[PDB]
Amino acid sequence: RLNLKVLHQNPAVADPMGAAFDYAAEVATIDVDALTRDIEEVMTTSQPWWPADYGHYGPLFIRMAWHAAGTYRIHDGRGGAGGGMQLDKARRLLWPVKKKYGKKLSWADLIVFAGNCALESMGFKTFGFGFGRVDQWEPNPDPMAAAVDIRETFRRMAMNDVETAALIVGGHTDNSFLEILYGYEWELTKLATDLSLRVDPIYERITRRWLEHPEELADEFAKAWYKLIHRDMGPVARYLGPLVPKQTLLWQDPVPAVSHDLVGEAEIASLKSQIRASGLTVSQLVSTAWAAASSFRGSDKRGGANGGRIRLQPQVGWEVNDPDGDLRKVIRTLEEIQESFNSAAPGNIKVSFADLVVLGGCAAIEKAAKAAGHNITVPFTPGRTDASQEQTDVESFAVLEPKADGFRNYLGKGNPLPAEYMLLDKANLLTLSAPEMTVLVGGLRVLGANYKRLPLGVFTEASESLTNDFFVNLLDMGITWEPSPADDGTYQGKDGSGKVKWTGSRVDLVFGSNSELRALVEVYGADDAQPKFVQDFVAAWDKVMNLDRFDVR
Amino acid sequence: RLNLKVLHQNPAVADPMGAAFDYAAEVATIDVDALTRDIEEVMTTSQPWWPADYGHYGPLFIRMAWHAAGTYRIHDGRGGAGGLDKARRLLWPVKKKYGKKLSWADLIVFAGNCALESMGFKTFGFGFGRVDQNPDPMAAAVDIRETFRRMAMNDVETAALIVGGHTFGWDNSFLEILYGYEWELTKLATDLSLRVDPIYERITRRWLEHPEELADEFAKAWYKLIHRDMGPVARYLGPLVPKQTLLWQDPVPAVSHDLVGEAEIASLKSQIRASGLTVSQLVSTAWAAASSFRGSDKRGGANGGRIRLQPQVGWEVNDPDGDLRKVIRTLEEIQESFNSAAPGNIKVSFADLVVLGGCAAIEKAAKAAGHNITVPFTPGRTDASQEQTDVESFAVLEPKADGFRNYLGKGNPLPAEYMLLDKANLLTLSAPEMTVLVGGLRVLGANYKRLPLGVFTEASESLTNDFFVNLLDMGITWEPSPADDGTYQGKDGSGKVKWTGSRVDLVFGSNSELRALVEVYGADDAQPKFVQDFVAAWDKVMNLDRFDVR
Repeated sequence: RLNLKVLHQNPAVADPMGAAFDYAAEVATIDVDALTRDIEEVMTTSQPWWPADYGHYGPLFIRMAWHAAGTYRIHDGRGGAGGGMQLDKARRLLWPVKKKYGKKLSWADLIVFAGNCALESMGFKTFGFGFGRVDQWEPNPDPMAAAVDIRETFRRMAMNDVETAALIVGGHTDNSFLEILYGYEWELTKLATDLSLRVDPIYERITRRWLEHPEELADEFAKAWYKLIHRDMGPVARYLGPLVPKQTLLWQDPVPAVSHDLVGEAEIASLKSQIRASGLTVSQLVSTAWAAASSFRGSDKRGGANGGRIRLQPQVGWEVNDPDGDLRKVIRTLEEIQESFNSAAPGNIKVSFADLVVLGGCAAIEKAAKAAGHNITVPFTPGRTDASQEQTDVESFAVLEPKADGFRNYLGKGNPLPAEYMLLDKANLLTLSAPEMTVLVGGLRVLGANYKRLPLGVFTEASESLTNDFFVNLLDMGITWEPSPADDGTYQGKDGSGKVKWTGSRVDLVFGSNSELRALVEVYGADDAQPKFVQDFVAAWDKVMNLDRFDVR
Repeated sequence: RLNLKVLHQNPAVADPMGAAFDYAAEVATIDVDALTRDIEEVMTTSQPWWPADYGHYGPLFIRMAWHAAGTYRIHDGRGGAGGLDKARRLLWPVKKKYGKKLSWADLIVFAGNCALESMGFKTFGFGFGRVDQNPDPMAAAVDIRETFRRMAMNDVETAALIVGGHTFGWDNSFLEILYGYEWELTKLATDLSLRVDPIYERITRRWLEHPEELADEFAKAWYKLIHRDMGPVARYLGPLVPKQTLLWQDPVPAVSHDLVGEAEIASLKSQIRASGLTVSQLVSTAWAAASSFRGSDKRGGANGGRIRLQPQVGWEVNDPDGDLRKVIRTLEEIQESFNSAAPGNIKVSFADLVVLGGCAAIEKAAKAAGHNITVPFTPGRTDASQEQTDVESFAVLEPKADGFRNYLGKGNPLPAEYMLLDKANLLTLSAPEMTVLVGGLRVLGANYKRLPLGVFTEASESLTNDFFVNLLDMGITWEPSPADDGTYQGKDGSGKVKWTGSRVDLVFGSNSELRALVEVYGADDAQPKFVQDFVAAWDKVMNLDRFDVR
């Protein structure tokens, strides 16, 4: 069955720090001016065990950082240098450095910085560095064939055309063997892979030019290495330490900084009133807010709602974010509201489109809950900005596309896992525990967010009202579930009379037929457990909205 | 290698109830005078989806509360009721009205008990509080007695359980027909075991003559079966719990005196530390008393103070030969000196003095290290006499292998580190607490027979992280491989043996998942962190069996 132990991976009980280890006020107090000297003193020595290769250990740590940062696979984001644990007899050699710092320098930061310092101290000038990789708590030779193989194995790493050549040349070496590769004939016997640069015509547009402009090789290799070790770290607000560069690069998905005073509380109330007074259905605002804030990968920290890219080309064309029913009308209405509030702004208070998307989501939930008999307030922390189309990298936002969304009953053709391990994977990416997954599924089914507004999972008698009616009616035993005669995957449920009453997908009934999920649904769908469900859903929704805010603080 | 995910089982993140919800304050506020009516209304019906019985679902919920309570393995404690999916769809109309105030284990077991009580019977009592996550004349007799001794049942409760279970599914129709006409199978025949085995028959004939005694014996046997792994009598919630206590609960006398606090604690700590007792004696005694606890059936703990009693003093791990008699005599003398000469109606019990000696020894050791701390101590324990503890029942709590005391006895089903992992799982200790407790106990001096296996400290009797600093040191090479077999040794670059280790010590310096939790306490600036976390872990271990304070 489902492995629901993946949702609570790396809990706070196995963390030897507990609750007072914000890894941003410690490493910001690091002494980089002296840590580099300690690294140099450790690396430029021999040891009885593991004897030195001509002294310097620079090659060792450079190849180690490379083989630890080359695991990042774009198709799901996991890998990189900041995750897992990728020889580990080095942790018995870098220990004389970690001993002097301890909790102010995680193992990932120390290993990657050892590699970077080795590069810096072997006749080079690297780009920059940024600490903040938290430590996981489990720490035939054919030219064309080789060329296509390296192109594919770096395309999975998101290295395109010039970073591939720069990385290969630098790793094998700012020219020291480029002049070797053009000096004479080359033969073979029982390495010629580097000849792929000399053979492949796409490489020749840059590689042969690099013989005349060696400084270009150095610059592009510095940029390629900086990309290589920082690809699995996130947007540039987790980049801690006094080493980060002063410029931002287009592969980071940059967002403009705030140039306007953030909205207070009276302005929040006025905007919340102005949104739900424009004639927007709750199923529109909630769907748009979830769409903007459920394209987030908690492994590569890339995506999220910040930047407000749901109106941009990469994220509006997706079939999940159906741009035919309502994702142009909603965006036009919110843009008009933003312009109206910006023009007659009370002072220097301005609202950015990402703020309005998340605010529309929160106001829609508040209105639905107020219509459900309760009186709740959804927390909203402003500060998001809007990223222009020139800063979105249309070709990069093509893997964040959800091939299958579990909270919206979207199931695209061609899926690896049938219909509910993809929901588990999505809930793992958003870093959602099992109770939060269950409460979010229930709230989104009841509110109305299903793709194409299908009635697959809407168990509520009267929609647009945040109640636990997806949980009460799921456990009801007056209805029996059998696969539909039209075998599309639906599980139409019939009552005791013999007429069809509800209709479900594999997600709803895997909540209703598992063991742990059944226990959670029984907790959330009892009698006199509506207020608990409302509070838990508001907390889960706020966490989802603010997922990509703390690391872009 | 090791599976460190077993230590953090059932975290607080997967609990939908939050960290502010306690079962005791909720379930005591339900009225069992109406839950019984709801259960009876649900269990007397015919749901179309589930083919009902004649007219009553009872005979299916006794057999459901039995097979969910006859899986209690005494050898480790796991199983029982506190640890079909078609009944979960039938008892829902009852759990719906209650929800948070009635866990599934309590509801299913209480449905079984109510069905038994409503089938012409008068049961003993109930306590809520179970949270949720072939010719064989003698062969059958020996098989049933073995499979019921695996659940710790006597020779009278076995017959009572068999007769009752075969009756409810007094009437005594299972005994009158047992001897009616040449009753013998010539193809049930397992029931002949009572009719052939002399030990069973001796009481079975009396029951056939004294039917009224069978009702009492079966009531007590059923009460034992239901509440076998629920814990001491202080965990029984609800208004149904009986007013008497039984010898299988490991009862302790109630407090009949005031409780020492905040000045008598200081006086007793000074008197303990001024009696000429080594830190390696007080810490070892306190750990021995408070590390015989099974966090699966909640049986054991320091409460009751049985370290001086026969079941727990004879164990080889406690080592009664060298130092467990001098310590106990000294603490008993201190108790007798502080009881009679006490200022008023204030008194101290021997279990309190054992735990207080442990805390005072740790305080003295830490003060010798260079810090100045106070180990919190919550009194309340009492002393259980010898007549209130069973020699035969406690023979299974004996640790055949202790990892924190570096004790490894013959007959090891698993290597020396999986036993440590299982022991730390029983005490409900997370991985950081396991590592810190191992380091602190090695440094303080608690090893069985005072062996220098794992003592990496240059000068003992000082609570420091020197077990962590010297373990990660790479100036020492371990002559045998750290993961093959035997006891290792540490040799420096000069070829001279410096440290001596064991398979339990050299896992916190060779396991990539556990060597990460020794680089947090083994650092340069992480001495006070280690001291504070060791005090927290020691307090958690001491207060494991304090169910009357929570």
